[PDB]
Amino acid sequence: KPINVAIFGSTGSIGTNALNIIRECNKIENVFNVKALYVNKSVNELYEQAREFLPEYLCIHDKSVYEELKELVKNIKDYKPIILCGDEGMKEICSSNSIDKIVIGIDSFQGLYSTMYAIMNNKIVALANKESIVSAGFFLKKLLNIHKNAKIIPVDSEHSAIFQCLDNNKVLKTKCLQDNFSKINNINKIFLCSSGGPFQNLTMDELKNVTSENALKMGKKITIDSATMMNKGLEVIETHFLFDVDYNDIEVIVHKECIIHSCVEFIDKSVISQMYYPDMQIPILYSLTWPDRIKTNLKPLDLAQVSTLTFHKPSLEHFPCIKLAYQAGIKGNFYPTVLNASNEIANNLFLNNKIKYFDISSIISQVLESFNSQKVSENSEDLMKQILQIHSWAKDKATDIYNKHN
Amino acid sequence: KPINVAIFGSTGSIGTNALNIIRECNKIENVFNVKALYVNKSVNELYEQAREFLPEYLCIHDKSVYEELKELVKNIKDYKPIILCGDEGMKEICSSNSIDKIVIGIDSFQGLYSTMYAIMNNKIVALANKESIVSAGFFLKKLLNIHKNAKIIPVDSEHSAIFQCLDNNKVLKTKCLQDNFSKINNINKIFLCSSGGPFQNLTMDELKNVTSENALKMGKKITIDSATMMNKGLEVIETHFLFDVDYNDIEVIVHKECIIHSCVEFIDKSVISQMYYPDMQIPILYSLTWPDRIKTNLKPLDLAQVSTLTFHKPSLEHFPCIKLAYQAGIKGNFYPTVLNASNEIANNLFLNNKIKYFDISSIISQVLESFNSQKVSENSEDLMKQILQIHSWAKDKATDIYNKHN
Ligand SMILES: NC(=O)C1=CN([C@@H]2O[C@H](COP(=O)(O)OP(=O)(O)OC[C@H]3O[C@@H](n4cnc5c(N)ncnc54)[C@H](OP(=O)(O)O)[C@@H]3O)[C@@H](O)[C@H]2O)C=CC1
Ligand SMILES: NC(=O)C1=CN([C@@H]2O[C@H](COP(=O)(O)OP(=O)(O)OC[C@H]3O[C@@H](n4cnc5c(N)ncnc54)[C@H](OP(=O)(O)O)[C@@H]3O)[C@@H](O)[C@H]2O)C=CC1
Ligand SMILES: O=C(CC[C@@H](c1ccccc1)P(=O)(O)O)N(O)CCCCc1ccccc1
Ligand SMILES: O=C(CC[C@@H](c1ccccc1)P(=O)(O)O)N(O)CCCCc1ccccc1
Ligand SMILES: [Ca+2]
Ligand SMILES: [Ca+2]
Ligand SMILES: [Ca+2]
Ligand SMILES: [Mn+2]
Ligand SMILES: [Mn+2]
Repeated sequence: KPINVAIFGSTGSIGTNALNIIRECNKIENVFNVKALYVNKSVNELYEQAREFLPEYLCIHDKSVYEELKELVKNIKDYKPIILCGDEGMKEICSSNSIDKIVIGIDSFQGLYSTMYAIMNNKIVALANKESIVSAGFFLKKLLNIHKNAKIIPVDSEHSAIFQCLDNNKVLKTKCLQDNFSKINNINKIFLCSSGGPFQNLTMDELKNVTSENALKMGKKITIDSATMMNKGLEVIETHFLFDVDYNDIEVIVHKECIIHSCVEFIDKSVISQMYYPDMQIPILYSLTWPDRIKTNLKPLDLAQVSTLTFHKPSLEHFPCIKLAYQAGIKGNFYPTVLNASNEIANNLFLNNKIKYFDISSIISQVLESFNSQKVSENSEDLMKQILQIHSWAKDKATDIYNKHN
Repeated sequence: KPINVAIFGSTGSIGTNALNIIRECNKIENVFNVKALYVNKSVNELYEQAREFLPEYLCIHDKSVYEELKELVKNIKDYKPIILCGDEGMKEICSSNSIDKIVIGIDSFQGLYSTMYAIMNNKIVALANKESIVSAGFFLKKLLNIHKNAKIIPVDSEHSAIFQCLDNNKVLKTKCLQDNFSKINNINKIFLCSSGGPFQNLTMDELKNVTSENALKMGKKITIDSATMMNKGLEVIETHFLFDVDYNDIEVIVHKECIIHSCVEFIDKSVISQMYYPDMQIPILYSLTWPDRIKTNLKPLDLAQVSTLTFHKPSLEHFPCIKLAYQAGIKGNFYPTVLNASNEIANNLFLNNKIKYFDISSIISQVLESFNSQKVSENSEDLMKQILQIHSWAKDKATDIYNKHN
């Protein structure tokens, strides 16, 4: 049985790493059928991928470049795809009975929409977009309880590492984002590793004046998130939701070599970790082969050559985004939504030289303080409406706080 | 529901660590039932253990301290144990329907005899004794093919580590020492971690001069073997047999902080590792709970405090015992039997200040070169007698070489 996969956001970083490892793995033996590709706007790139991979379905979000895609594709001999457009095309792909697994490599809040529909169709969802879990974790949980045969399999590297450390006999008794996942897998505690980002050695005074150029010189948004360690704060909430680990049992550790990707402490106090070169091919591949593994031709890890690994605790004073993520997660309710939203705005303000480093945490903290816990709707549709309303409110609030001071 | 366990070698390092962790696990709930304790002659220590754990059976190998044991144990009120001695006693305990799991913490080739009988009675054998696997790997594989419900669960720290790094969903479909274990578990290669012992950074001139005093100041035997890295050599052969990993796929790494206990590379090139403070309580406990894990109160690993982990290749010029073990393993047949036996002798000679460090590998090498391959008996009982004959031959040959140069 080949593995029938759709790639959503095929032309981006995650998407192109997915097709890479699929390509290489297929050269060893033909295991993967790429059944569908979906992008926003990159019509020429999508064309090139369709030419190589010959998928049954092509979809582009933006209506404006639909006709252009149809024209380009006719150049391809012996190939009659179903060529689609927009949300409707995304839903048609998700409901195909010939597709088993969907890689969600669509960034930002937009990525939740396809994630939702992939679950609704009881697919395996290889989810890279941590913001969907941070903004909508409780909703995704409820949804995964309606759609019992759907599964989220984590792609974010640290989360993939945690998942790889587990015994699948116990994993198969539950699934990601389920209450009691950690209890069933006998997990006590998580070490969430971090690169620490480019500002890891700067003083408070140096940080006061750092700029986005300093942080940038991956995509801009996750790069800024890595500089402030808000990425890791988002990943702490992601860990809580994915594995049902309490916040007091998630420890961020700075591992600048980026060889140990994260570690899992069980109840006996034994720790199991996943290691490799920094790499998104293995996380992606595992999400598509779980619960099995297949041969690759990747470079073997040469531990003697690596020689030295280092670990240290991040300073919360230098990286206050971490503290804010814990605070929001511990509060629960819609605070993680608010955190994610306000960080989207502040990240962009910093990227564009409108605010300073410590203003990022300042704005986020102020939005969080202004929010009030809301009765969580038991209706799935109403709940999604609440998440959207709170998201838009928090972004607006972030922007207001910025413009007040400015 | 209690797990019924026998501790063979109850008064030694492994045996005392086993009872220490069982004690802690039995504080509130009756998790384990200590059914039997077996020792060589340490009759007063056994007495004290009998008072604590009140096993159904006590057994002493040395019949000359039997009456002293019967004397000591009558002081314990409303306790009527079955007190047995020697090989007969051992076999009656292994035969009991009241015993599920046996921890083998008997040292040297002597530990093979209870290992074999434990397998012949379809028990779970929690095996610390590596010499039995090196000396009789092929024989134990054959025995485990006959005795279908018997299992060897490793307790040696690195081998427990490897075993934990595997996915139990795959492990559960095979068992250690079974052909095709590595295929079923998708294992590509093993990183077999070592402390490197006390002599790891000596120059060749310095190493010429080392004495047993230097190496000593666990059993004394294993302690000298750690110094010469013959322990690791034996462990390579143990790896090969337990996990069906080819010798070219076992890599010794020196990791002096002893936090990472060993690592498995899978066929996708993902590596999984097991880490903890140097410790034998986790390996022993896991051998008795596998495929589950239970709660301990061990000190949690503080990776930030450890701060630094290092890795390098051992020098084979400095640690020639490693090379000899690989050579012996790869030759197969009874060469591992001869390696282990000649080492028993050479280890003891160095321990007692009779030979120099490089004479250890010299003696072992000469015995290996002297040995001629033998047709492997096809029946169990003859194959065992052949192992014993060769083992005795190689010890005598070692002593003869020593006597001649001396
Ligand atoms: N990059 C990495 O290594 C890691 C990323 N992640 C997460 O992965 C997610 C994806 O990130 P990354 O690859 O970096 O992002 P990119 O910006 O590189 O790629 C996003 C992709 O989504 C497509 N897309 C955007 N909007 C739509 C839409 N409405 N419909 C369909 N396709 C759409 C884009 O199409 P187009 O080409 O037309 O613009 C593009 O192919 C993020 O949430 C990130 O946090 C997680 C861990 C590490
Ligand atoms: N110590 C450790 O941490 C490690 C040990 N191992 C392996 O575990 C095994 C045991 O090692 P260790 O505990 O250090 O050894 P010890 O020397 O500390 O203990 C030996 C135990 O075996 C008993 N014994 C010896 N001969 C017999 C016999 N004929 N019948 C019954 N009991 C007998 C001894 O009894 P008595 O007290 O009566 O002499 C004692 O209880 C070895 O094969 C070693 O390589 C593996 C990894 C690490
Ligand atoms: O979250 C992420 C990115 C952010 C984290 C990071 C950054 C660099 C390395 C490891 C971790 P952070 O700890 O700084 O927050 N992943 O999960 C990325 C992993 C590998 C990215 C990769 C890039 C280039 C080449 C191959 C791999
Ligand atoms: O084979 C062994 C002993 C020899 C190996 C060793 C020695 C020290 C630590 C790690 C490894 P070696 O690599 O030098 O051959 N184990 O598996 C021991 C494991 C740890 C147990 C423990 C022992 C002493 C004190 C507290 C803990
Ligand atoms: Ca006597
Ligand atoms: Ca495992
Ligand atoms: Ca091989
Ligand atoms: Mn990540
Ligand atoms: Mn060992």
